[PDB]
Amino acid sequence: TSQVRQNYHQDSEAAINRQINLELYASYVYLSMSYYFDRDDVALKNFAKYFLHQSHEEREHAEKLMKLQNQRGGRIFLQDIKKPDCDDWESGLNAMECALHLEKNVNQSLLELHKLATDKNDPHLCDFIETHYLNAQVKAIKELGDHVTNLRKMGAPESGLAEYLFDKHTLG
Amino acid sequence: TSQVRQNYHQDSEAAINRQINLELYASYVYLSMSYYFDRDDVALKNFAKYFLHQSHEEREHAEKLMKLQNQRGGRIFLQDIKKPDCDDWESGLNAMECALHLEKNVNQSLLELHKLATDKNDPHLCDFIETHYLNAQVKAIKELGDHVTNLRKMGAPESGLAEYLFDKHTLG
Amino acid sequence: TSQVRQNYHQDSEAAINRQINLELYASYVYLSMSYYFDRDDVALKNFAKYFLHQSHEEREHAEKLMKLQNQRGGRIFLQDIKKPDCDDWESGLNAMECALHLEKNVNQSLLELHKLATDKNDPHLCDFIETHYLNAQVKAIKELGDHVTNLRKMGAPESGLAEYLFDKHTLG
Amino acid sequence: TSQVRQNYHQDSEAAINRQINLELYASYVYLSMSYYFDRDDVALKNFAKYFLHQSHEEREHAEKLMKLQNQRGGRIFLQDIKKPDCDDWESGLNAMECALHLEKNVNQSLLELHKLATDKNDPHLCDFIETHYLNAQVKAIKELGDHVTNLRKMGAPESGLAEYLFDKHTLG
Ligand SMILES: [Mg+2]
Ligand SMILES: [Mg+2]
Ligand SMILES: [Mg+2]
Ligand SMILES: [Mg+2]
Ligand SMILES: [Mg+2]
Ligand SMILES: [Mg+2]
Ligand SMILES: [Mg+2]
Ligand SMILES: [Mg+2]
Ligand SMILES: [Mg+2]
Ligand SMILES: [Mg+2]
Ligand SMILES: [Mg+2]
Ligand SMILES: [Mg+2]
Ligand SMILES: [Mg+2]
Ligand SMILES: [Mg+2]
Ligand SMILES: [Mg+2]
Ligand SMILES: [Mg+2]
Ligand SMILES: [Mg+2]
Ligand SMILES: [Mg+2]
Ligand SMILES: [Mg+2]
Ligand SMILES: [Mg+2]
Ligand SMILES: [Mg+2]
Ligand SMILES: [Mg+2]
Ligand SMILES: [Mg+2]
Ligand SMILES: [Mg+2]
Ligand SMILES: [Mg+2]
Ligand SMILES: [Mg+2]
Ligand SMILES: [Mg+2]
Ligand SMILES: [Mg+2]
Ligand SMILES: [Mg+2]
Repeated sequence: TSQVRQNYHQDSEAAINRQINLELYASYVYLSMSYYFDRDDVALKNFAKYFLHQSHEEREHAEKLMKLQNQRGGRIFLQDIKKPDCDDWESGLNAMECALHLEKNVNQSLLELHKLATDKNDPHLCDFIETHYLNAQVKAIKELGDHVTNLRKMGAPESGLAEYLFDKHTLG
Repeated sequence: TSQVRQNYHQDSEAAINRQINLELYASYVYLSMSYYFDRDDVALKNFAKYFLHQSHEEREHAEKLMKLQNQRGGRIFLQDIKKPDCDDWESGLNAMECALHLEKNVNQSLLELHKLATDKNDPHLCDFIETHYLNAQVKAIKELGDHVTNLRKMGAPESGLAEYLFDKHTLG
Repeated sequence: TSQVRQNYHQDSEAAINRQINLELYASYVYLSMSYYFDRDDVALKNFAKYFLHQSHEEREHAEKLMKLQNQRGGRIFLQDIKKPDCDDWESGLNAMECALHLEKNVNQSLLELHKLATDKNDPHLCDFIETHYLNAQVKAIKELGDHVTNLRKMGAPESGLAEYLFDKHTLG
Repeated sequence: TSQVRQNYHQDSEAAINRQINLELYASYVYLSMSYYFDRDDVALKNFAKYFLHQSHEEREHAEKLMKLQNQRGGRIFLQDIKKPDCDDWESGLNAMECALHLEKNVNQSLLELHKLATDKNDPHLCDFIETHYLNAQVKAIKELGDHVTNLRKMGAPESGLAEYLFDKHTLG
């Protein structure tokens, strides 16, 4: 048993490992989305940049959880990072909707993680989740919601013009 | 025979002269396209600027091949530069599609040139083509492909609005 | 078929997708190694920093291959990123030896990729591999070899002092 | 009763006074450790500096709790600050191990304090503990764990060389 470990339940340790995998998975989804918009037959460079940045952010979220695992004296256990559900993301709007769904899924995982930390009376872990993750998710979800709304109102995905102009004005 | 010449096949020499002509021809095509968009009844100033820059770049590509010819001890032999196939380029989209076709043609000529250089075991010439031309063509072809895609998705050439907005957002 | 595609064999396309997966896998291995040295019972902070940087570099290598795939008009197809072979990397020396083995494996994959590109007479792809990958691998392999040598000569892995001092002088 | 007091249980008030004493006690332990390494027959100047800084930090932690007591309308009640358990700390490693034990003890007191604040439904006090103390303890405990690990691996306390080099490379 680790010399630093204190008030850190084995269940929380495992949950943090699961969250690490989910963060890496989200990174992979955004990476895939990014390069979809880099295709010569899609060619929306700011969608590509937007999702690539989101991908790098998710890798940062994973790293911070790996740091936390070690901080508390838990042991990191990695699993395969699953390929994203889709190869062809269809359109700017569809990618945004998939991103919204991903972020809400990640948020639900974090809320379950927080419930466990609360159940195990781990206020350090509760504070960690709240501080670094919960509002970050709420902000990300609000942003994607805003984006989906604008694309829909502008006439996407039918209007190729709409996705083009959104790429320039919102993501540019 | 030139005091500098070494491992430079007469076939490669002739192929380099042919490539020089093709580069000058591409310069001429882009020059013609440029001023088409400068017409008062077309009036897309950023299309005009975009193609003029492309025209100057092609002249640079020709000059570098003339430099190479002399570097290797070959002798430059120039031919007439043919006028472009078209006087009226129709629309922004059509010009972009013609540019894409030109660049793919130039690329095929360069790949044939590379095949010959390989056949004649001329690694200096192979490296020259690879370094200065091959990725330049791949980048140019990708860019034009991206442009054609956006114009099509935006509704060109029917939508005069589409070509106008593309002129401002992508080429501006 | 892609409007930009030219001289790009389907076999090369698939090989590039396989290489993308391998680059992401290498990123994952280095990420795992990094946090191993961040454990309170290992606690070599410069080993951790060194491998984390290597991990980020591998993600850059993957992204550039995804860019290339689109540049040539191929289509990206992602697969699961396998977890690294090891959870516990044992020691600084052992991690370095595993890194050396990984880089030599990645190098062999790149040489096979180059052989295919040569077989299919794709000089753009040959140049791409040579320019961005081949010397990078040779440099990485030489560096890891140097590191393994120093750690061995210093008395690792038995000498805890040796790994400590190497962490400070070579990786610091 | 204080004009500012609101939702502040008498039990929490007393617990905060106990925590103030513990913070001052920790300050005293680190002060004693510091000057042990300043002895002419120990003479590790960076161990001395490291612990002196830790001592000043603990005094800051005590002051912030005294501030909090007044903020909430509680009344500060001070008790004797007990001398540290040891006069002679034996070695760099032993001092680090004693520091680790102290910080884990202080952490347990803070977790008990948080449990009480939770029991009394005092979210301001919960947030105060989480914000200013809980992660600070986790970080301190991780650091000391790392230090103990390195000293052990380097051969301390038998190796006088090990403590000397650690003093220079880690604490310098
Ligand atoms: Mg998992
Ligand atoms: Mg984000
Ligand atoms: Mg995340
Ligand atoms: Mg599957
Ligand atoms: Mg999806
Ligand atoms: Mg709370
Ligand atoms: Mg909080
Ligand atoms: Mg916050
Ligand atoms: Mg504007
Ligand atoms: Mg000719
Ligand atoms: Mg050009
Ligand atoms: Mg040219
Ligand atoms: Mg004629
Ligand atoms: Mg034409
Ligand atoms: Mg190059
Ligand atoms: Mg507009
Ligand atoms: Mg694969
Ligand atoms: Mg590297
Ligand atoms: Mg690599
Ligand atoms: Mg497996
Ligand atoms: Mg391995
Ligand atoms: Mg090079
Ligand atoms: Mg007391
Ligand atoms: Mg401290
Ligand atoms: Mg304290
Ligand atoms: Mg006493
Ligand atoms: Mg003690
Ligand atoms: Mg905090
Ligand atoms: Mg030194």
